[PDB]
Amino acid sequence: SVLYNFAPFFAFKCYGVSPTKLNDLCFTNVYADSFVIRGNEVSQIAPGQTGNIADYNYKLPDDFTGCVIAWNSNKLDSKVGGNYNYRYRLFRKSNLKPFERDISTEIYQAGNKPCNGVAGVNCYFPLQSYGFRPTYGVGHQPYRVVVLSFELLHAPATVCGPKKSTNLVKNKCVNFNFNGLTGTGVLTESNKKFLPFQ
Amino acid sequence: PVLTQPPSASGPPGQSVSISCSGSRSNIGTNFVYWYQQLPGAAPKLLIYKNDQRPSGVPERFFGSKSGTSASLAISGLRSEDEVDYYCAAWDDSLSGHVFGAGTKVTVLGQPKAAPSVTLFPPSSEELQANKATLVCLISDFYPGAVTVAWKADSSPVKAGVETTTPSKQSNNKYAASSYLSLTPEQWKSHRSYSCQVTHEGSTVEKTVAPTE
Amino acid sequence: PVLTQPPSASGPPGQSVSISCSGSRSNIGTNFVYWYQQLPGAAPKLLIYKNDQRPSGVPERFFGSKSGTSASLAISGLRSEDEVDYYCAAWDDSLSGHVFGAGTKVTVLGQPKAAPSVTLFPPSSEELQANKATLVCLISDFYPGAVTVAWKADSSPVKAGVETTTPSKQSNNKYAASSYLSLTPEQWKSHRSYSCQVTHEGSTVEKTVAPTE
Amino acid sequence: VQLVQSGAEVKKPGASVKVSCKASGYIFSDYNIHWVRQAPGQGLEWMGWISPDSDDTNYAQSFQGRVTMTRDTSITTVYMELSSLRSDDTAVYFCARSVGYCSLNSCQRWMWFDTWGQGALVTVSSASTKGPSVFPLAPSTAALGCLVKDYFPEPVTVSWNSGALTSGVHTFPAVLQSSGLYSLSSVVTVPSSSLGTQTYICNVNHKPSNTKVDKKVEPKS
Repeated sequence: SVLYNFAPFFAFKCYGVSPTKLNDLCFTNVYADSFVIRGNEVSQIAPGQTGNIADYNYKLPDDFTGCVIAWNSNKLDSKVGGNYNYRYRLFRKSNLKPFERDISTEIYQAGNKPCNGVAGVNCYFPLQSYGFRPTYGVGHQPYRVVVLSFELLHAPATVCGPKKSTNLVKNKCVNFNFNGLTGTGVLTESNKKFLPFQ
Repeated sequence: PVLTQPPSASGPPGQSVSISCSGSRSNIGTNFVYWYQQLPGAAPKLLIYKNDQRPSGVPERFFGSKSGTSASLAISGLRSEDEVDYYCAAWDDSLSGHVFGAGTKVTVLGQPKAAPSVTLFPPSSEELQANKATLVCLISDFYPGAVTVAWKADSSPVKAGVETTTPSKQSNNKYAASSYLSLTPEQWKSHRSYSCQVTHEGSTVEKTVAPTE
Repeated sequence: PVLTQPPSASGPPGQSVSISCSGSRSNIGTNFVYWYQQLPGAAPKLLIYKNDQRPSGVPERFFGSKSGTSASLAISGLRSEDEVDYYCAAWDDSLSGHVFGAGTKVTVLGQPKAAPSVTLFPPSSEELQANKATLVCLISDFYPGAVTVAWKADSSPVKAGVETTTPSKQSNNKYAASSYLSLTPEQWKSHRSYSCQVTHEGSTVEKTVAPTE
Repeated sequence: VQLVQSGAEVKKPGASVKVSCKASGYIFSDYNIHWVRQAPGQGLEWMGWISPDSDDTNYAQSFQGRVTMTRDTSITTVYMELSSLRSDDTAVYFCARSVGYCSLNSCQRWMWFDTWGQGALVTVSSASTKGPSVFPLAPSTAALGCLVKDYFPEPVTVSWNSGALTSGVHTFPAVLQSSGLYSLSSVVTVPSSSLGTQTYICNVNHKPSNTKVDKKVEPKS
């Protein structure tokens, strides 16, 4: 219930369970990771999709179990000059295995010239930075894309939302529910002395 | 590692000149090289950024390039009225700080020598009233500079704190320099003749005064 | 110690460029640096000797200087019709021999790509009667060069001595290259479809022939 | 853009100094201001950047605690509290303008220094300011002049004939004495026919000591 009060979104298409039925199914492990990309790069963040930033920084497999939460963020990461802190890596060797981060600083070689630190006509720096100005349009603005991934069959369920507690009714034959212990009866105060672990 | 630059650039006007800035493997090539120039007695100003873009405020006159370990700043001729020092800057990941070059000053390339004139000023009686005595002699009207001044007592030059000031450029197309020497009244009156000599790289003239008037 | 030079110089016409030749303490500075240039397919010729005087036969166009470990050769722009490779030479007392640089070739700085044309020539029956068979395919009508040719039997590529010749510049402003492959008549007639592919850095076409006519 | 400020006051070793260059004409929350010193006869050294929003600054390999850093968003001017001033600190201090934003240690390679203007003068020195007690210097065409000593800091202005003479008035360079004194020499040229007849005076004004002396020069008796 504290998910949809975080500004209007930009992309919330999902490839699995409904976002409203997440309370009805209790999970055990959920993953959380976030990054920022240009608004022209939000489209290819999907299971089985190609593009510029599709196979060189972050890839998604066929099994997803979740979806992204992308919204507009132009008054924290946008300056009248530049915002060069965020960058994307596109001069990579080969295909990237999905759900695997990678950090490197060696200069990529696109030819047969052995580059061991130099940047020639074929060797380029593999880390290219963005540029974030108000002069740029809506399709050239940073969006804080965050994706949630769910894991199954590792442990019994431990993570899921509220249980909708209600009031108490006394001296009336009603049905109740106490931590999964169902039954019908009349609630009455006791005189026994329970041990503080039962 | 440290970044090195030539102390000065020898460049004749009317012909192309260039400077080199050799560094380390983690300093040049993987990062861009920036060139800076400053006016004498004023603030610096960037010349070339990212090795192929130029800022707004300079005509299409300068060029910069980078090739492996060293980066070259090619200059299309030289203006005699505009001579400034040049800087080289880069980044090193191991040092985790910006590094700047030593500084290359361009110098034009031949005029004949001049005739220097030297004067020597003995201390006054008011200076000797304070139980002290200082001797100063000055050289002027000489071209070019790089002169050395040493004292002489006509029997044995003395070394009691002898210093030599660096030459300075004036506005009337000449240099000037001086030498200072502070002593005690006992040693000052011990010798009845004091003089200093100047070295104009081929000519030496003496200015001899007396401690009477 | 081995003297190093960049493999090629990136110099645009109309503005000054220069090259650097870094050496050692016993190689540069204590000895003069000489620059040599050669024409394509002809004899070399000295450019700058003793770092401040120039030979008779060249106009006031070039400049050279030495500063510590590296020496710079300032060039006033670049002529598109006159492009030559540059050399750097010095002397080392420990090596007791003249040392020459790797060689820097100046290159101008952008033209759009063209549409390549590929052909494939099957061997004739006179080649096959001598118990041998060779396959050659050629690429032409493409600009610029730097292309790679590989063979393919439409099921899996074959590597039986595959070579790729370096591209050569012709006189009609067009690059050309070729690839050769020699085989046996048993393997040549095993596949009924042979082709080679070219890589134009974004364009790839196939020339499919048959071993019948 | 602008970078005008006030001149830094001369500090003895083992003291504290504050320098700040004014920022105006823009919003001081998007460009990280830098600082650098120009040592005479050599290059420059750098210590770190100042992001004007939050505490994310760092330090260089050679400067750990000798520089301490403080931001101020109410006045939009950065503040500095320099400590442990030694002889290697004697350099002019310039605040270097930067373009863009850089928080990590790998984002400034595309960044380039934007604007430089009107730095302050910092000189670390043991012997420091003091009221001058300068006495006249005897003279030797003929030449004459008055030499200034036992004063701090540089420079002083020597005016002859109450500022009515300007040609030939040159300020000779000084040196760092063992006791910490300076010696600025100004000389003028007069004909040899008038050496002890016409009264000649020179005025030397001291700024921190507020001492102005119109000293007459006389030959040695």
